[PDB]
Amino acid sequence: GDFEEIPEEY
Amino acid sequence: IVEGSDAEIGMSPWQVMLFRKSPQELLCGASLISDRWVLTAAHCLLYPPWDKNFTENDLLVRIGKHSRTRYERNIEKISMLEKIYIHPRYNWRENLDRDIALMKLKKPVAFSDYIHPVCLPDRETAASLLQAGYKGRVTGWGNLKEGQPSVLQVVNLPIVERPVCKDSTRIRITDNMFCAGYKPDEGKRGDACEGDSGGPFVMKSPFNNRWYQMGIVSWGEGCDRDGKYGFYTHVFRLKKWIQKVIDQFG
Amino acid sequence: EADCGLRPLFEKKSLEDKTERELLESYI
Ligand code: NA
Ligand code: NA
Repeated sequence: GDFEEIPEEY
Repeated sequence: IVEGSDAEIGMSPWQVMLFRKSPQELLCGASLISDRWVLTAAHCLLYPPWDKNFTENDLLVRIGKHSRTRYERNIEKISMLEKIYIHPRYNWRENLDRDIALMKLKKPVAFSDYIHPVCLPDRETAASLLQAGYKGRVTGWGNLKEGQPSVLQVVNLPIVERPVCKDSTRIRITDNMFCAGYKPDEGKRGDACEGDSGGPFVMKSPFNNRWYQMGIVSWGEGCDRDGKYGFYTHVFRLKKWIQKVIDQFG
Repeated sequence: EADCGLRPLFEKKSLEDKTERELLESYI
């Protein structure tokens, strides 16, 4: 939530 | 980590972040011990009183990180879990005895300037270094006070005599645990805290100048309280189980 | 792994981090 989104690949 | 400092870049290249897929959040710390094995605390993965029981598919491992929240393009690597292994005598009912788990990655991770495994101690290094007064280092993205940091935090803490450890708590402490921290009189302070869980307590051997993981962040009562100490899983004591897991399922 | 515990940006370049000496000094 506070976190930058990681690549959907992951 | 409370009363710690921002890590230097590449100062803890074995530091691992255990990350929940949904909702995307930090779950725990952890550590890289080979290109395919990550060490953590069992309570990070299994803790029935709080309805915690994560399966492989719920989690990702993020390695080579510095920033807590940012996605570190070209630096961090994000890995999937093949299988989780929890100590079969992990005591979540009473005192977190044998608080240790292994995670095998789906694919080997690529070592880099930011990603590198830590050593696990042999008996002689353990005997030489796990002494009252000898300092270790603890690292984590956990809370800053009993509220989160922007980058990986670091704190150096002295190992504490077993009698003082025992006399600080009502909990039953075992040979599979050790405690670290300053005493009220020593003046200085610092501690691990929630979110620092499963992260490594490391020491730099003066014999061969390599870093060894002597403990795992396990538990405490509050964080950085006077008269209280952080408790760590004794890695060398559970070494046999570790080797076995990696030999069998290697 | 055989190279375990040696950090690329410190030990392998013979650089010291800012507080590792505090650990050494405690190994009494
Ligand atoms: Na006691
Ligand atoms: Na304390």
